[PDB]
Amino acid sequence: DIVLTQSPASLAVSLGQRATISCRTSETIDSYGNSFMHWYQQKPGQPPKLLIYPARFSGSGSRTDFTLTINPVEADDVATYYCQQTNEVMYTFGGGTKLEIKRADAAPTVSIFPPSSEQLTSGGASVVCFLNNFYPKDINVKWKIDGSERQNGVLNSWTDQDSKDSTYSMSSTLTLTKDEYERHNSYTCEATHSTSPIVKSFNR
Amino acid sequence: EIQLQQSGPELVKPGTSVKVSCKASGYALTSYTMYWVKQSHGKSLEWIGYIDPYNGGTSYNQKFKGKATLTVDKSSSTAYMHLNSLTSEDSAVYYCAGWNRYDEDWGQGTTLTVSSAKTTPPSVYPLAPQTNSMVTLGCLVKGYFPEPVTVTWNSGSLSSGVHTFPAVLQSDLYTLSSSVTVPSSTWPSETVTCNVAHPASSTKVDKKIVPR
Ligand SMILES: COc1c(N2CCN[C@@H](C)C2)c(F)cc2c(=O)c(C(=O)O)cn(C3CC3)c12
Ligand code: NA
Ligand code: NA
Ligand code: NA
Repeated sequence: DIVLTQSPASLAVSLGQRATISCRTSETIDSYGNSFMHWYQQKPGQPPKLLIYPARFSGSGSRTDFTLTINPVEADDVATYYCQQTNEVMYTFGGGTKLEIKRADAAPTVSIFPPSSEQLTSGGASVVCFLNNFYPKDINVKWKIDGSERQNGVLNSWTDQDSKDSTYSMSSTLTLTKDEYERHNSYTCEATHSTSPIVKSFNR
Repeated sequence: EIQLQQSGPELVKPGTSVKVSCKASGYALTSYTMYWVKQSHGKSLEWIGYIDPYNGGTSYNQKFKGKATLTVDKSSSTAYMHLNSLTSEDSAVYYCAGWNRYDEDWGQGTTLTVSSAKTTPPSVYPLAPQTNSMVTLGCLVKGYFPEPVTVTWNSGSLSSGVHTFPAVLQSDLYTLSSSVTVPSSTWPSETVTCNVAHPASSTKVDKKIVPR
């Protein structure tokens, strides 16, 4: 059977730079070949898009080792890249190469929102905090209700790297019952990475 | 070239069968070879099989031999993938693609969920907010099943400053939020509403953001 081995699994690359992805196959392709070799780019939530066909993406290699080169790397190239070998008996894909962009550090644009009148009518309470357009991905967030830290009923969710500014964003959601929410008044949303802890708060 | 339209998302009980379709338009629909690909959430692309509509020949990945059946309706220019004995491992996005030596196209994907859990619509709560240059608004959609759900702002007019976050699953329900950062001059001067679509429960909801 045809096995495709892609390397590296992930790639962190600076803008403007030259990035190369490899795919090795167990079934040699001659130039007149039963098989084909092609490259795909997949952005999250989208179909793979066929590549290569003075382009920024170009292919090389024949026989067993195939390379995809991106030159220069640009911001919206953040995606997973797949090689695909096409053959009459089977088609197969490589494991994928996740392409990460390197950029300068950035600080989150924090926002915090209180439960809505609609949700309070329902009998639940959700406090939502957006930490938008920061870099690097790894960020810890804590929050305190009138100074008291809470580890219960918090929802964290990260976006994919942005296609335009190469920054990550994140959404934290603290859910308490309606009645537990009424007891207190001071809610603060705290982000890390001068340390400069960014804090957003709302009262009552 | 060719364009491909896949059928909508499906929630199905374990042990049942589903048939998902890929409807084709354009020139020489008989000339393309149709194939199907599976992608589990966060996983790589997996070839299911192909069918050549010209001679009817088919080839399957050994892992789907028992599971999947590919057919083409020549009259209606529709390719089908029948999946049987469904279990949670069949929960995934399924792609339909067609190709010949001139051209290849892919469908948008079909999200299939194999679950005992019952369909549940989302609760949509608006999030309204300092006078900065820019203001951030938000939408919270909570307690829905299954995925997917679609959020747009002002029926798609606002796309530049949107952040829609991957849904997260708790108990048997999903929750996500999306945010829009907009210039303060524009809002509340211009109305900005959040549009939420839940195909599985056949519900669309529009919530205008309003300052408390
Ligand atoms: C539709 O794309 C192609 C494919 N591919 C693209 C990758 N997926 C496979 C299934 C079909 C093919 F398998 C071979 C050729 C060819 O044989 C060819 C040629 O000029 O000989 C050109 N193309 C188009 C340029 C990409 C081809
Ligand atoms: Na059956
Ligand atoms: Na053509
Ligand atoms: Na985004």
